[PDB]
Amino acid sequence: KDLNISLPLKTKSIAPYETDVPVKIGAAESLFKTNDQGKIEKALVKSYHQPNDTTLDIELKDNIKFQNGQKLTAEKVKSSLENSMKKSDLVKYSLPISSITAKGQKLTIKTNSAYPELVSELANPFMAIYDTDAKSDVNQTPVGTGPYQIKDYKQSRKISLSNFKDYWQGKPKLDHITVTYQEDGNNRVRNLESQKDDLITDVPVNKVQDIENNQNLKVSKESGFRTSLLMYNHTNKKMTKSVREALDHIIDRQGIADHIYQGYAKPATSPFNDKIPYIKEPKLTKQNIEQAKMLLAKDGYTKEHPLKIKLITYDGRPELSKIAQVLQSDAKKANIEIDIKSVDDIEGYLKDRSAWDATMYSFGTIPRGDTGYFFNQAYKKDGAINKGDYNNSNVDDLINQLNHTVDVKERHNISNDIIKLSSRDVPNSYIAYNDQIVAANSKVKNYKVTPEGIYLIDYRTTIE
Ligand SMILES: C[C@@]1(C(=O)O)N[C@H](C(=O)O)CS1
Ligand SMILES: N[C@@H](Cc1c[nH]c[nH+]1)C(=O)O
Ligand code: NA
Ligand code: NI
Repeated sequence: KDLNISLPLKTKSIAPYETDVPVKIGAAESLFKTNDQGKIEKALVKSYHQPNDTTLDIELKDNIKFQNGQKLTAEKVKSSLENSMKKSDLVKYSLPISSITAKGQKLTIKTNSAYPELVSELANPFMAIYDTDAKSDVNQTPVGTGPYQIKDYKQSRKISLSNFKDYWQGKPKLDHITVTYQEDGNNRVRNLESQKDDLITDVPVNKVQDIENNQNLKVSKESGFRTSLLMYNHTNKKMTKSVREALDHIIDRQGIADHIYQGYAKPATSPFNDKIPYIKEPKLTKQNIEQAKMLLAKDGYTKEHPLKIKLITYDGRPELSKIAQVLQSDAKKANIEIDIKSVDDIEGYLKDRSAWDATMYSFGTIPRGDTGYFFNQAYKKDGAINKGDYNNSNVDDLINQLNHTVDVKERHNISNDIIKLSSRDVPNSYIAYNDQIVAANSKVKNYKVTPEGIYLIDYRTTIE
């Protein structure tokens, strides 16, 4: 039983602290997880307690081994977390840990002050546990506790995994897994249709009908918590508030949702899906080309002297470049000349902030039930996913207050305050809350398509 998977968004390093792919493909696990309904659960943890607000006491399960046969102990968890914190800003900024002590299966994690979201962020896949004493490169073949061990990695191309027979939860159902990267969603579907691959993610919405028609294949949709957007580069002085507001008004969100996503998305306002009951969304921006033209006039742009925008896009999320095309067309009516640059390695490209004005983008904005992760990583300076370097001290203050706020209703309140204040800045233009669409050979069973948009393979995934 060999499973062939095709994924977009090629990786360089596949250290767990560099990408969620090891968790996705069943190689690694974090201390906590979210379940099918998106709620935080103990995973590797047998018990935990929080005797005060600066102390987290954890007891690990006693029956868990890494794929090399080494026991999962508190010392191994300590060294893993500490290495990940040292090696990744994302991890570091999500885990304000002041000290860790360990003995046997118990560890104690301390902070300097109350950080209510610490436990939640220990379910983050970037915090997955690996063996720091493994005598192999963690960037190529990390050793985890998951059901499938990474055996070979051809960088940016292909990952080969094998059944870890002593996997703690159950004997995994597949013999091998082969993961190959393919950025073009139409190619991913062709690969599925030709049986080159068995399981693919991020199915282009215009191929959904074809896959539904095909009795050899099946489609799963899940509304979840991913948001597409137009992301602005705030380090470029020409990307003023008026320019951001103008572009916000050239977007037709209802049209994009109806016709580009073909109803597999809802028009977006804030970063966060409006399905979440406590979120107070800002008002929906409706396309207004005349308004955009007026906003650009404030900056001196005219038909004779238009604004020039370099807009980056990428194929991985198939609808993004379709949005870019209609943005380009409509923007011309508002005296903006957009040049679209499609790139193969989007994060590699955006690292050079001299090379772009704006980019199509996609965020997992609330993977573990709380808005804090997104605010800290996306809206704070040097936040790990803040590719356009948005920062506003007034927003910072509220985020900082949020981070120490224990009462949940008060967190919801401050969060809505952050949404309201930041929305005035147009940090990004959030376009759609769009479904994750996964497709597979009908023989492939028990993979995950759940709202957090991270998990896929577990020990029950199989071929029948
Ligand atoms: C910015 C981020 C995202 O899509 O939310 N990119 C990576 C991902 O898609 O997993 C890590 S988090
Ligand atoms: N954050 C973007 C780009 C990316 C590349 N790899 C992971 N993410 C997305 O999820 O589409
Ligand atoms: Na990224
Ligand atoms: Ni991403």
